[PDB]
This record gives sequence, structure tokens and C-alpha cells, in this order.
Amino acid sequence: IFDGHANVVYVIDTKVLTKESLYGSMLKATLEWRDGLFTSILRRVNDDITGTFKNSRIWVVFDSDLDPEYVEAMNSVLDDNKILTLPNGERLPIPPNFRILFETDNLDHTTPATITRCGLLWFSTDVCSISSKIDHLLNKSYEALDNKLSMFELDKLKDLISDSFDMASLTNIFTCSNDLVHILGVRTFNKLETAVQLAVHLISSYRQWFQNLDDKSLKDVITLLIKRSLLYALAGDSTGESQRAFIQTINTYFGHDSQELSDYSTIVIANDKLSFSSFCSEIPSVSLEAHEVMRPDIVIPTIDTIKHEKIFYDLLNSKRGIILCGPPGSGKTMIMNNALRNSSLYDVVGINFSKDTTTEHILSALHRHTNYVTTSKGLTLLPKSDIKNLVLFCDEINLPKLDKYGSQNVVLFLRQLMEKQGFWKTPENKWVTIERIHIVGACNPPTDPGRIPMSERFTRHAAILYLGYPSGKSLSQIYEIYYKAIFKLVPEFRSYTEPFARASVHLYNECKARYSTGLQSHYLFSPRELTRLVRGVYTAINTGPRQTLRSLIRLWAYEAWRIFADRLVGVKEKNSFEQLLYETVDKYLPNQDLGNISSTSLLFSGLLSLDFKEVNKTDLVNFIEERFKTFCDEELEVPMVIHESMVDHILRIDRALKQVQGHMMLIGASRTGKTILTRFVAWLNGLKIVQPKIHRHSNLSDFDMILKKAISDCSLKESRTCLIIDESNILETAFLERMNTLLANADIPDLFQGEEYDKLLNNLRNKTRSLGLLLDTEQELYDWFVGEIAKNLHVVFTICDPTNNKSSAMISSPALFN
Amino acid sequence: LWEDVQRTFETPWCRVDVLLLQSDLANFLRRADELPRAVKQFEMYKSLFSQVNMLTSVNKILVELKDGALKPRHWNMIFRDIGKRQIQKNLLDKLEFSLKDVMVLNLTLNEILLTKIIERAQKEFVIEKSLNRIKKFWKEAQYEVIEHSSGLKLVREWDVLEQACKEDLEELVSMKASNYYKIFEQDCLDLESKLTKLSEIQVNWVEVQFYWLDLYGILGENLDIQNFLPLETSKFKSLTSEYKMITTRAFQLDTTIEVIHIPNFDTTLKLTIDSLKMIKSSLSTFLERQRRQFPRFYFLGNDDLL
Ligand SMILES: Nc1ncnc2c1ncn2[C@@H]1O[C@H](COP(=O)(O)OP(=O)(O)O)[C@@H](O)[C@H]1O
Ligand SMILES: Nc1ncnc2c1ncn2[C@@H]1O[C@H](COP(=O)(O)OP(=O)(O)O)[C@@H](O)[C@H]1O
Repeated sequence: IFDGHANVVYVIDTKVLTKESLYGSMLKATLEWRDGLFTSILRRVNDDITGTFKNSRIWVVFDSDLDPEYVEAMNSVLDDNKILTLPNGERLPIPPNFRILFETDNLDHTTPATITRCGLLWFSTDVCSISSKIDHLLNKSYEALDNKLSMFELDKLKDLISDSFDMASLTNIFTCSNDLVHILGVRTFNKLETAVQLAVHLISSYRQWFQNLDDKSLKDVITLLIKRSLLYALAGDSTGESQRAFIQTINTYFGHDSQELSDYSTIVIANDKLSFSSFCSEIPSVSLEAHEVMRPDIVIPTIDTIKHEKIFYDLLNSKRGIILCGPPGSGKTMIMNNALRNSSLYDVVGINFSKDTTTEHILSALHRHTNYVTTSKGLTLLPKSDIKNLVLFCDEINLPKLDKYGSQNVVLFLRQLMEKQGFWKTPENKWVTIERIHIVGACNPPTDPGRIPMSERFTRHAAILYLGYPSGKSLSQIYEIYYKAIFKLVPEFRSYTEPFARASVHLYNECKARYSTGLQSHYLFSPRELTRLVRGVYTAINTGPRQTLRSLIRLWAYEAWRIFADRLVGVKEKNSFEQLLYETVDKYLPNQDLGNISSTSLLFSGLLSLDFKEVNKTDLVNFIEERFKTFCDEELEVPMVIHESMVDHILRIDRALKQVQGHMMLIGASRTGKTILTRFVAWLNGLKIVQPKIHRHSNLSDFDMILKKAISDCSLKESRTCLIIDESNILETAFLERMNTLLANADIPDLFQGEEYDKLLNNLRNKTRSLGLLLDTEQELYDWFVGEIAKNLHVVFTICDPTNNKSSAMISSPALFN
Repeated sequence: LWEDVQRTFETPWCRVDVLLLQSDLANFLRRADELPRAVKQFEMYKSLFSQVNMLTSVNKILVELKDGALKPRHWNMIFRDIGKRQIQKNLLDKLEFSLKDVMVLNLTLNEILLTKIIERAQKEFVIEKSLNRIKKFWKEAQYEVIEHSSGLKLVREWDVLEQACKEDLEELVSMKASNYYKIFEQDCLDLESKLTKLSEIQVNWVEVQFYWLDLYGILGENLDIQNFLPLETSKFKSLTSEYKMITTRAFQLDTTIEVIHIPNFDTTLKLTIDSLKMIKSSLSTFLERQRRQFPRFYFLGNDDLL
């Protein structure tokens, strides 16, 4: 404005775009030099004169943190000679009108020579007050909503908003908020924007009911809403009881003249009455079916469940990126899935981030539900495909590892998507704007080993929500529902549902308390363990015959052993768990008819009969001996000995293999028979065994085609294979991440394209038609392939001592433990 | 009904498939109960039921034998060792022999010999399938070429097909170790020769394209150096013409594997690459001579001085 010179701006994120994409590169077939973004825009500005550049000022900013290598091609540009030094072709001159910017916060990987050559500007403090920031945010929201909504109602609501909260008490609120423990916390100056955006959006959501009520009640409800929004945005990372403390705090400091904010406060607005008061204690009952024990799309309503559902839905409707925090057993992924799939406005894209997930993988994931359209405002676009909003669920954002100079590149890519609402097309070298594709993610606290602390930029731009273990009582009701569903099979003991759930919850709490990482770093217990054991009980009952009370208690205890104690070391810990089960049963069960309940005194297997039941020791020993004799007859002849411990391990492996997910972690020491006992048990059920063949130069491709052919055999012909993977087999990190993905997910996310995708599609066609199945829905074909691979694949891990660093990485991996 | 059964036996070995056979046997079993009592009292029902139950018993062995593993030599030795009989060699080569001749071998009792024969056939089939891949893969898989300054047809993204041929060699040389693969040993060696000639052809095409485009940015457009090296420029132009003829021949050939079948091809590639190397050496000598003619040129570098 001062000079009347036009402004030219180009925002580029460094770590997102590599050198051959930023500056271009020669082709290693004809040395044809590709342009690259920076060189292309420089060419457009300099060579082309149709655009106005003599009169204008051209400005280029590198928002992402910069490394010397990128400016190693710019140091000459940074030097006083003022000429671009291309690896090939002529050297592009640069005019004084072509200014260059760099923006960052870390100077560890910057040469002092660059500091000398550049002009350094430092910000040692905040640039604005809290109140001024808030006022600017309200002005931004007002101008964002004015061009869409009615102006008079906007005037009324914005006047009431300005006269609703005063900065004086807000200062006390924020100061006390700083005096509170946060998880991945950032300063309140960052969460201000989230709070104000959420508040303004949600108050705009109730526009239709703002004309027929008294202005006093409107002020009351607006204060209620602003209090709720400040609570949820500011303290969304709080423990939850500290959330109650902050509720009381803001109730005290903020004006009491309006309707007061409560813990479980909500408004059920309906066009029948002026329903705007506080509503609470509205949990509904849900009746389910027996077979619905394991469908990963099952959630049970609780007060915390519905509250988190509503908050997440509100903030997605607030159009803001959201990031989730919680313990590994907090249940984030599936509660999020249940919150998102049932929605009539949002589409699920569940993508699991890896140790390194390239950006074009995310680009393809978007392609599967988006398209490229060309308009005048943004030229090329990448908007939605259908009408419902598209939201991608990135998973474990802290899992990817930084580069050699720090910072995770595709994390900054996500920052680019959710900050500037678009990115740069690397071959097209033109900016593309997205149309409201929201970003959702979940990550464990960085206090968990193997999690990199997250950059404050990304956390600031999104909002944080922390959800922990839902107390002890809530687990009691949810597993009481699970147990009534599981007792639908056997109506004899319907009223005994409560004692089982109470005992299970108490046992889980005692397992958490007794065993911790102080002994070793895998004593983690989660409600996932309880869900697994209730599934085990369900499978045992469904496969087993009618059970008396004593039989039901015995099988419950056996599944408790197989879920909890099988990960325990020593015998002192084992007998401690044993006696723990004694007092748990005695407290939570009136029936005293069981005998010894120890591992040796429990012998439950379905290998000796069609029905899963307790069986004689001697008969099982004889059966195993006969099968081993058959092994010596036909299978590998090794001097082998049968004992009680290996028989117990055979029972455990058979139970694990009969599970729907035969993903097994077998941890011990070498020369113990594990890698051949697994073969023995696999042949007992007549499976197929594949062992990878590795070498000193075995790349990723070897395991790639071995795993692909194993998957195809499990799918094309339903071979029902079992996979044995050893510590020797794991040496690189590439197929490490491949195995982690195939475990956490169920399919291959990076090879099912092109000819592979087409052969998968036609193979599904052929198999469905041969089996007489009419299934032809492409997405449902993908889901059925997931089901087939889940139903037919079982992988077991044979590992050396956990003290090994590779073994430590194996046991400490999130998916492998999960 | 019995006519359908006799038709199924008389249908040739290649003309019967396990899925169609299973469907036909299911139809026979379903329609067996629909026969009136008079037919069942007659010997037709007895014969048909015995034959269909017999075929049901030998369903799995037929599934094992119906894979692509088995070659006519395997069936020849099956008939010689088991049935002590032979089928006309012309009919045996095309795999057209009645299922009755298959069944008179008593597949159930002699299942072990057929099982080991099928095992050897599958050991050879592991090789055979990989053979088929290259067979049809490189059959076409031509090199995508474009136009540069109205000149030669330079291949685009050629490194991917280069690597494809390289891995095809790796797999062809690794499949040479097998228990039952001595059938196509002459074919295997023929494929090895074809792909080795192609490998040398490719490792020289990469070099000749590289050097030809290097010197093409040096000669052919700027007449100053062309006059400075008249003999070298003339040699480069002649090599350009002959290599243009070679590229046109190989590109309208439209068959990558058949490229070796063009006579005086590898020799042309060898002489071309040797002449290009000599031309580049002479050019470097001229560059060094000019640099000695003017000491300050050593700062400018090769590209700037050119
Ligand atoms: N409200 C709920 N409804 C159903 N299951 C729940 C609920 N809360 C917790 N769970 C159980 O607790 C377990 C914890 O899951 P978790 O391992 O935290 O998933 P992730 O870490 O992938 O988000 C889940 O397996 C789930 O079955
Ligand atoms: N229960 C057992 N009785 C006898 N020998 C055993 C037993 N368990 C393991 N072995 C010995 O271990 C070898 C088999 O290797 P294995 O123990 O399966 O390796 P790892 O336990 O490291 O996977 C055999 O040579 C055998 O002598």
C-alpha cells in the first residue's frame, strides 16, 4: 500500500518437498532437467514478462524449518553474486525484487555462515496480548460467518458475545489454567484460537432459536456455551477430575449471574419447547446379540462415551483439525470409529502411519475418495467426491521418526494441509487447494518410549483431547453388558452376570497395581485384555457343551490364566497371580466347589473332542505322544522329549491358533523347542507353514513377494497358513514396518495398486462366483478380503532373550504388544 | 443318463476339467434317485452308480493330475509304468486320451506312483511357470521412444525395463537348480542365450545412448566445433545414420526378444560404442590441447569452454 507495488507470495514447506522436487533434477536417461517448484516460479517471474514483475515485489517464504542441504543450492543465491547455480543448464539471474524468506524456531542445524549471510530477526516474546488475540479471533469468526448468515442476527449475537465475556476474569481463568498439568500441553495462547472457533461455531449452530426467547435467557445460554467451549478446548488434555476442578474454578471466577456450567451439562434442543436448560443423567440402555462380542465396530454407551462423541462431533463441525491423546488401552481408535462411521455427514478414512509413510501414499489415499477438478479460484483442486465430508484418520502420528536434521516431513505435510488448506503438486508444480478435508489423529503420550515429542507448531494448529481409562465402575457396567450378552447363550446363569464382571474388573485393577514396568517393560494391562478374555469365554462356551456353575467358573479362570498370566515371568509372580485369583474368586463368587485352579490343575482343550472342556492329563499326554510319533514317522526327525510344560504350551498355542486372530508373540530363550513345537501344533490342526528365507543382502522385496504369495494362498485357495518369523528373520527396519502394518492393519496398503489391484479385484470376482457369493461391492470386496485374511492367517513370533536390543524393540513396539 | 456317463468317459483328457466333472457327477448323483424302480432293477442303474461312485473316489487324484505341471512325457511314463500300455504318440502329445484309459490304471491302488510323478511334475512346474512369465513378458515389452530435436528415437524411462530384464536373468539363472526340470533344458539354454544377448545389447545401449547424447550436445548443431573436428564430426554423423537405421529396424520390429535375431546387430552395437569412445577420447584430447593453448581456460570448465 505504501509504495503501490504489487505483492507476489509463494509459501513453500522445506522438509515436505525434496531437492529433486523443489529445485528439479536431471533425468537419468537423457539428462533432461526437471524444473522443480522454486526454479519454475523463478523462471515464470524472470523470463516471462507478460506478468507484472518490474512494478511488483516478489516474495518467497520457507515456512518449514530449513536445513543446510536445501540452502546448499541457495547459498550461491544467498551469496552476493545473486545468481542461481543449477546442476544443469544455464544459471538463472535473480532480481532485487525477488526477496526470499525463511521461518523456523530451531537453529541447531544452521551454519553460522548462513547466519552471517542472512538477516536475523528474533522474537523473544509474544507479539500480542491475550485479550487482543481473542478480539482478533472474534473478528475473524465474524467476518467468516457474515458472508453466509443473516446480518441482523449476526449483529445481535456478536454484541451479546462481546458483552458476554470480559477479559478481566478471563485473565484469572487462563492464569489458573497454566497452573494445571497438561499432556503434550502448549501455552494457552495457542488454545485460544481453538476455544474461540469452537464457541462461535457452536453458538452459530443454534441460530434458528435466537429470535423467540428473552435476551436474559439468551445471555444465560451464551455464557453456558462459552464456558463449555473454554472447558473443552483449554482443558481437553486434562485428566478429567482435574477437568472437574477447572469446572469449579471457572464457575467461581467467571460471572455467576448466568446459568451455571455443570460437569455433565448439555442442551437437548427440540422444536416443541424452549428447551435450553441443563440436562444430565440421560444414559440409554442398549440390547445387543450374542455374536456381537467381537465386531470392532461395537461401542457401549457411557456418560464419557457420549460426552466424547458430542465433543468430537462439535469440533469437527467447528472445522478444525483434532489430535487425540491417551494411554495405549484408552480405546481411542475404535471409539473414534464408532463415533465417525454412524455419522451421516462424515466419511471414515482410517490410515495407520508408519515409521516412514511417504506423502504420495496419503495422496493416493485421498485419491480413493476424491477427484481433481479445475476452477478459477484455485485452478486445480482436490475436493470431496461424494457429498458427505471426508475426514482421514491418521494413526500414531508420533510413530514416524524424524529425519537426520529432526522434524517429521509428512507431519509437516499434514500441517500444510490443515493450515493453508492445500499443498503443491510436485509434477504439476502448481498449488492445489483442498475443500474441507478434515484431519483426525490419535497418539500415545510421548512419555511412552519410542514416541518422539511433537513439534509445537502441529499441536498448536490442532486441538488436543486426552481420554484415559474410564474408572473402575464404568468398566464394571460395560463388561456387565458384555457378560449378559455372553450369558444369552446359557440362560441358566443370567443373574450371575454381575459377579463375573466385578471379579474381572477387580482382577484387572490388581494386575495393573501388582505388575508394572519396574519389573520389565511389558507389564501393561488394558481393557483390551478384558475384551480378549470375554471373547475367549464366548468362544469356549459356544464351542463347548452345557456348563454347570463350577464348569463356567473353571473355564473363566482358565481364560484369565491364558490372557493375564501367560505374559508373566518367574514363579513368585506366577503364584502371586494364583493366590490373587483365589481371593478374587472367593470375594466375587459364593460357589465353593472348584478344586485346585492352578495351571497344572486346569486342562481345557478342544483337540481331544469336538467340545471344548476340561480333559484328563494322561489322555492328553498319550494323544500328544501319538502325534509326535507320527511326526517322527513323516515330519522332521529330531530327538524330542514330552513334559508337562511343553504340553501346557501346546494347549496355549492350540487355543491361540483357534482364535480369530492367530497373531502370536512367543517369547523365551533358544533351544527350548519353540520353533518346532509351533510346527507340531500347527500340523495338529493341519495348517500350512511358511518360514521366510533370508540372506545377508535380502532386501524388502524378498519378504514382499513371500508375504504376498502367502496372502494369496490364504485367499485364492484358503490354504489356512501359519507363519513363523524369528529374531534372525528381523534385521532391517523396512520389513519391520511392513510386519507392523500387516499386524495393526489386515492388508497391504502400498502394493494393492495397478495390476496388483486389478488382479485382486478379478480374483475376488472369481472366488465369490465359484463360492456362489453375490458380493460385488468394491469397498465391501476390500472389507471381505480383510475378513478372509484375518480368518485364515496366523503368524507367530519366535524371539530370543528380551534383553537384546532388537528383542527390546520387538516387545516395545505398539502394534506387536497390542 | 448312462449315455451322459459314457460321454463323460469318452471326453478327452484335455476336454475334461475337474469343475465340470464335479458338476456332472453331482447331476448324476441327483438324478440317480429320480430313476423309477424298473430302471434300478435293471443293470443300467447298477453300472451307472458303480461308475459314478468310482469317479467320486478318484476325484482328488484327478484334481492333482489336472494341473499344468504334467507334460506328455509324464503321462507317457504313467501309462508305461502303471498300465503297461501306450497311447498313440500323436494323440498323447496333444493330451487327448479317454478318461477310461486313465481309470483302467487303478488310480486308487497305484496312488503312490502317480503321487510321486505329480510331485516331480510340480517340481518342473515351478520352473515352467517362471519360464512362461518371461516367455510372454519380453515377447513384446518394447522400449517407449520419443523425438529429440527431430533426431534419433531416444527411449523413455528405459531403466525400468532394463531392470526388468536384469531380474529376469537373475530368476532364469536361479531356476537352473531344480529336481524335475530337465525337460526344457534345451529351451532353458535357448532362453538363457536370448536373454544374455539381450543383456549385453542393453548394457551397450545404455552406454551408446549416454555418449551419443553427450556428443550430440557437442556436435550436430554448433558448426564451429563441427568444422574444428571435420573428421570426427563426419564419423559422428555416419555413426548417427547407422544407429538411426538400427533403431528404426528394432523399433518397427516391435519384438524386444527378436531383436537378437537381426544379424549384424551386436556387432554394430560394439563398433558403434567403440567408435563413440574413441571420438570422446579425441574430443577430450582436443579440449586439453585448447586448454594448453590458453591457460585461463582451466577455470571455465568443459561445458563452458565447449
Ligand atoms: N466405550 C467402549 N466400548 C467398547 N469397548 C471399549 C470402550 N472403552 C474401552 N473399550 C475396550 O478397551 C480396549 C482398548 O483399546 P485400545 O487398545 O486403547 O485401542 P487403540 O489403542 O487402538 O485406540 C478396546 O479393545 C475396547 O474393546
Ligand atoms: N523338550 C525338548 N526335548 C528334547 N530336546 C529339545 C526340547 N526342546 C528343544 N530341544 C532341542 O532343541 C532343538 C530344536 O530347536 P528349538 O529348541 O526348536 O530351537 P528354538 O527353541 O531356539 O526355536 C533340538 O535339537 C532339541 O535337541
